[PDB]
Amino acid sequence: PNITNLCPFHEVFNATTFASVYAWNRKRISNCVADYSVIYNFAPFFAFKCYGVSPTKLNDLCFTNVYADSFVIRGNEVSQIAPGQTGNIADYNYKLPDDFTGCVIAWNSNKLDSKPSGNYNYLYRLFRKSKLKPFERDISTEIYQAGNKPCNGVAGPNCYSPLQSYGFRPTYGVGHQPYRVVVLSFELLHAPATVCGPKKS
Amino acid sequence: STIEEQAKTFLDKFNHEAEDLFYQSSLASWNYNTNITEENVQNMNNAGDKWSAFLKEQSTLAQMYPLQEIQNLTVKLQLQALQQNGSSVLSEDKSKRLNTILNTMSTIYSTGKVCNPDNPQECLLLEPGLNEIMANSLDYNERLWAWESWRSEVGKQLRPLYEEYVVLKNEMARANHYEDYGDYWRGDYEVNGVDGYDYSRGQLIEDVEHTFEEIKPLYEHLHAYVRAKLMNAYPSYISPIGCLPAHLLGDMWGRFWTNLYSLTVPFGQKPNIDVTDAMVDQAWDAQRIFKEAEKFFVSVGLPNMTQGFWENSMLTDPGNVQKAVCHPTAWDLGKGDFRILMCTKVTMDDFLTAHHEMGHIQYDMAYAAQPFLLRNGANEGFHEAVGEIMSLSAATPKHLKSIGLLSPDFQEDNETEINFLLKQALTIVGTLPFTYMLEKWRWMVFKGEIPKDQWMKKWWEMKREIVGVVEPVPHDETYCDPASLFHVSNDYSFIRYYTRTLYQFQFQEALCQAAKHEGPLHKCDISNSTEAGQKLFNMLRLGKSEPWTLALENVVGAKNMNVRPLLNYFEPLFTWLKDQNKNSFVGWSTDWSPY
Ligand SMILES: *[C@@H]1O[C@H](CO)[C@@H](O[C@@H]2O[C@H](CO)[C@@H](O)[C@H](O)[C@H]2NC(C)=O)[C@H](O)[C@H]1NC(C)=O
Ligand SMILES: *[C@@H]1O[C@H](CO)[C@@H](O[C@@H]2O[C@H](CO)[C@@H](O)[C@H](O)[C@H]2NC(C)=O)[C@H](O)[C@H]1NC(C)=O
Ligand SMILES: *[C@@H]1O[C@H](CO)[C@@H](O)[C@H](O)[C@H]1NC(C)=O
Ligand SMILES: *[C@@H]1O[C@H](CO)[C@@H](O)[C@H](O)[C@H]1NC(C)=O
Ligand SMILES: *[C@@H]1O[C@H](CO)[C@@H](O)[C@H](O)[C@H]1NC(C)=O
Ligand SMILES: *[C@@H]1O[C@H](CO)[C@@H](O)[C@H](O)[C@H]1NC(C)=O
Ligand SMILES: *[C@@H]1O[C@H](CO)[C@@H](O)[C@H](O)[C@H]1NC(C)=O
Repeated sequence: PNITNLCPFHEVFNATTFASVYAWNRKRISNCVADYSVIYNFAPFFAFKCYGVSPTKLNDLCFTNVYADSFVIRGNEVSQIAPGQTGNIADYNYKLPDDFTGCVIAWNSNKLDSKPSGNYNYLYRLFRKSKLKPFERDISTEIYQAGNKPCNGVAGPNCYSPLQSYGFRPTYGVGHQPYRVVVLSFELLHAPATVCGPKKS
Repeated sequence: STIEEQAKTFLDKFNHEAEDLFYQSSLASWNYNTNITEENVQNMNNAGDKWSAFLKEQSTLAQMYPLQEIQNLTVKLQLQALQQNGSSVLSEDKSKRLNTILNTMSTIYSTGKVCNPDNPQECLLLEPGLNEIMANSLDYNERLWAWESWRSEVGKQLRPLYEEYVVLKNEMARANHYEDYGDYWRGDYEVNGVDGYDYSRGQLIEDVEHTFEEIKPLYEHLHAYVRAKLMNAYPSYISPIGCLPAHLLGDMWGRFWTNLYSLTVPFGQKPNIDVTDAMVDQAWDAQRIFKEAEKFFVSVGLPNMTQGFWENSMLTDPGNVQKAVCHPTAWDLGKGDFRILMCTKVTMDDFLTAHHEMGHIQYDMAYAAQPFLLRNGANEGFHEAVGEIMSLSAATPKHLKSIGLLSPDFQEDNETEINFLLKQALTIVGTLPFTYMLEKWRWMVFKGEIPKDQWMKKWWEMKREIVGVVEPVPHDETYCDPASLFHVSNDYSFIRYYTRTLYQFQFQEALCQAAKHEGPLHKCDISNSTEAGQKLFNMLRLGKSEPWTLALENVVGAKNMNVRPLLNYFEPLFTWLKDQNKNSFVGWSTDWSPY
């Protein structure tokens, strides 16, 4: 039958504004046709690591839900968006499970996320009491109490605000330039799988 | 919950905001240095002010973590670096007076104009003119007039300033739990808490003495040879048994002897190994000079240069309308940003200097992963040593024939080797007794071993006894003869040059035995040897995280300064100098026999 109602990948990999890694954006994708070829031809990618499925078989597979997680991190941390990794981003901002079935896609975004005075609108969580569970988000701005005395809400000695800014500038080194990351997570449930690829005649 | 975890979290916060503010400060300093305009001046001042403010408040917050209960060495090292109170430990009046004294010493040294009597319509400054006369002229009385006049004027105007300076710096050091300012300066080499690799502040003086005692025969032979040649240059003024006259050393102070190659040449008929002509014939622009340096560094195994290095560095003078500082400088802005500010021209020199500064940038790149306060050399000597080894390896006849600057039919006979080693000796072995003497005088005047009214008498005596250089006329305490040098008038440590000189040849032997070199050390090249680049990179990546003794053990297999590589480097020149000093008298007398 006619191919219509393609999945909105042109709204995930091409938004005018991405999200901070602490408040990472999640879009559920269901009841549409998954044309991953647009994802393929959308920019040169610094990493297209796929964990659990092969990059080609995707179109001929049909999944129940597809989760697209979008955020901005620094280049050095792109290695942390993988199963089994540690760091500030993996432990306190975005965690993938050890049996993750999906792909991680990252690309450079100097022309969109770097300013010369410094882009101070991209934040990351530096201080957290415990490590994050997989696919969890913390938006709390609670003053991290690193000492023994209670902080009482006001920032002060041994009391640090947990969200630190990614001061992106265009003259930074490759490891510190802003990178936009989209994580595609495929899940199958007992429900009928409604995200499959195109058919031909 | 414990003190160590609070220190770790505080250091994480400090590292994040330090890298951001330091990057803004370094970018403003770069914008002033590449574009001298008043708005760039005020931007650099505001960024530097915000950085010094940050490092002040953060040091105040950093001193609430005592060091005796922190067991991790990296956290301990970062907190030791951060908790230093500097000049803030004094009262506000004394601190303001100290900064006023330092500023006025800087302005007297920078704007010191000394000229000829009876011709006062215009006068001559030190940097444009005095270096020329003291480095090129062959007239005894002219050099005497310039030397005596500059030391007389600058010493009379700087002696009470130095008199207050020593007292204020001694109070600063003693309030900072140091014995004296000399101990404060020797604290850069101090290693505490690591078993086997421990190094004390006080051990440096005897290590320097123990190396200099083995430096002394070679230096004595070199001194005798130089003396004989200068006797050919100046017939009656210099004595065979005495020291060299002070204003005949080729510099204003006698720091380098490299200006005496013309007078003291072993074989004047033989040419040098200057390859400037081959670069100008083949049209080697600055870009290709840095590309050849990059090819050498990737040949030895180190990383390529970043994209931002090629995009952001200013490797050529921009023009007349836009003014820039012409000093060759390697910049580690941070945030992965590495740049070289160099007004490159086409010369053999600028080529070697490009190798030197790219060695600096490779050192800065290897240690980048380290925390912010440990992104430095393991001591003050390593950073320049790792650039000077590249300058050593790139200047060899093998490397010049490898890259096509030198003809493949070039004959390396022993005479051009003697010539090269003597130029290197005048630059390297000549500066060692001056450096050791100057630092030892500064150490004793900070320690109080030298009485206040005995400064000049002690200094000149040591110059006669150590350097083998005699004063032209006696100087009383109205003069401040050490303070005529840039480093001592502007509060800079001076033992870094001695340590760098020894570390240079130690690193060179380690890399050359790593690269399987089968000849003399001065002919060695580390090009295409990846085991030598790996051996060096094992020390470069550490930064300041490990003790400098451990980094030295990583490269040379020894944990202390050794003088054997330096004397092994100058071994054929040592045999040659022994051969041609048979008729002459090696050694000097402390009597005033020349003058
Ligand atoms: C740096 O200066 C501060 C301020 O004077 C020092 O802090 C004081 O240290 C003394 C000695 O232990 C204490 O009695 C004071 O109570 C401290 N005052 C404060 C406000 O902390 C600090 O010890 C100095 N540190 C160094 C390394 O010199
Ligand atoms: C290091 O290795 C390079 C590459 O093998 C050498 O460069 C070659 O040198 C030979 C000498 O006869 C030439 O015939 C080749 O054309 C050169 N190749 C390239 C790609 O330049 C180089 O000589 C070696 N040694 C040093 C000291 O650099
Ligand atoms: C993708 O982004 C570019 C950036 O300007 C834009 O020109 C283009 O229209 C976008 N495409 C889609 C399908 O949104
Ligand atoms: C140097 O500063 C002037 C100040 O007006 C500016 O116009 C010029 O663009 C600057 N040059 C560079 C290379 O930034
Ligand atoms: C010191 O702390 C760092 C992290 O800050 C850690 O990687 C290192 O292993 C620690 N060293 C020791 C000896 O515990
Ligand atoms: C970077 O280094 C690799 C080998 O380490 C080399 O193949 C590559 O050509 C270098 N890059 C450039 C731009 O020359
Ligand atoms: C150079 O080598 C020749 C050949 O043996 C020798 O006669 C001459 O004395 C040597 N000269 C020097 C300065 O070593």
